[PDB]
Amino acid sequence: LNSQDRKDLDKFIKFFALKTVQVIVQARLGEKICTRSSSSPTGSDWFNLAIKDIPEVTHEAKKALAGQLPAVGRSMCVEISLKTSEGDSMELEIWCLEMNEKCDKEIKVSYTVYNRLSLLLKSLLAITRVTPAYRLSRKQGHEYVILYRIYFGEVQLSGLGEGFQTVRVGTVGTPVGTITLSCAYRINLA
Amino acid sequence: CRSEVLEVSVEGRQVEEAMLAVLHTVLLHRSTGKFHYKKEGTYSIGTVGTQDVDCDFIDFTYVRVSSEELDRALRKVVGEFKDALRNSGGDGLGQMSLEFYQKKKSRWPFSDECIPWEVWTVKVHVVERQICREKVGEKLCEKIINIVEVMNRHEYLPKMPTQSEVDNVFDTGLRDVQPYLYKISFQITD
Amino acid sequence: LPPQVHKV
Repeated sequence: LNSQDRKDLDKFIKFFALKTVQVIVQARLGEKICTRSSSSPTGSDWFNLAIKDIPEVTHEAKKALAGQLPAVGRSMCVEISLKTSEGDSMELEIWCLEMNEKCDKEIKVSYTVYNRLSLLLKSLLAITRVTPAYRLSRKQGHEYVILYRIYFGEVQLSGLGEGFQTVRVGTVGTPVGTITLSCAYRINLA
Repeated sequence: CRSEVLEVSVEGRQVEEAMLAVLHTVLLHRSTGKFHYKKEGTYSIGTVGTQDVDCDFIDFTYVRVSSEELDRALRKVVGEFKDALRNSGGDGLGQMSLEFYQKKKSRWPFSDECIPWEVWTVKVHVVERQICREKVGEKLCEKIINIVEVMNRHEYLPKMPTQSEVDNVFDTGLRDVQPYLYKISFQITD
Repeated sequence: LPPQVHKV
């Protein structure tokens, strides 16, 4: 429960949440994402991953968080929806970044929490390409588009249809709680 | 040393793309930025970029690290796998395996000991073509989800090395990405 | 800004 470890864990978590939004939204824009690797330490690439930030998304993500971090009862959710040219909307995905009360006492925030979050981000990248909404998002732009919303609070799972699936992207244990990242997605594309 | 087994049934034209999807997803998790050491136990990390890859023979996209050197290498062994399959002329039974290992340094005249800590094994059954393009894509979606779930079980990772140990943990020969030491081989069981 | 260096 050390102080310098607390300020660093909060910064790690905050930036992990911000990058989680960016990864999810960029996976639903309709374009392939191809970023560059560099041997040289850029000094500003969070979790050592080449994630170019979209400013609008960063602003929208900060407004939902409002200077707060995930905690028990306060989860960050990215909602992904389909909107037709005629105005119909169908919910596709709910990504939830949660933190629970379960603590990991012997875990080093200095680099072990950092590197596990970096791994979780990488799992997020892979998973966003293989859920049913990815193909829909790549084909978007004419009869429909893909919209997104960022809630911060209680997780509500309505709107995905009976029989929706949930995939756990992964978990990171920390001295103040365990981060869990998952996706609940609709399979009845009606 | 933990071992993970994947099985997949594909058409002959789909063998190469299905193996790269799996190997690249695994390696996406099992690599980091290139280390640049300042002191013995002090270093900084480069940045990993990623690429989306649409398959030509499977209706499927996967994320890979953006490194032509690493992609060319995986293509080489997978192509030999396919040559052995096409030359086998059996029922279409074969497998590739990817093993991550550390090195213990040895004294003259012996070679360093290679201690594997993770092996991934992918079994293939080669087996109208229209419905297969989608069924294999859905199956591949399962494998990547499966791979991610194994990843975050957090079974064991090598201790992060000092400058003197860095070549017993990581493959530092690539220009832009730094994978854990690994070996790929294959077998034909037709 | 992220951690600039990692100590082992």
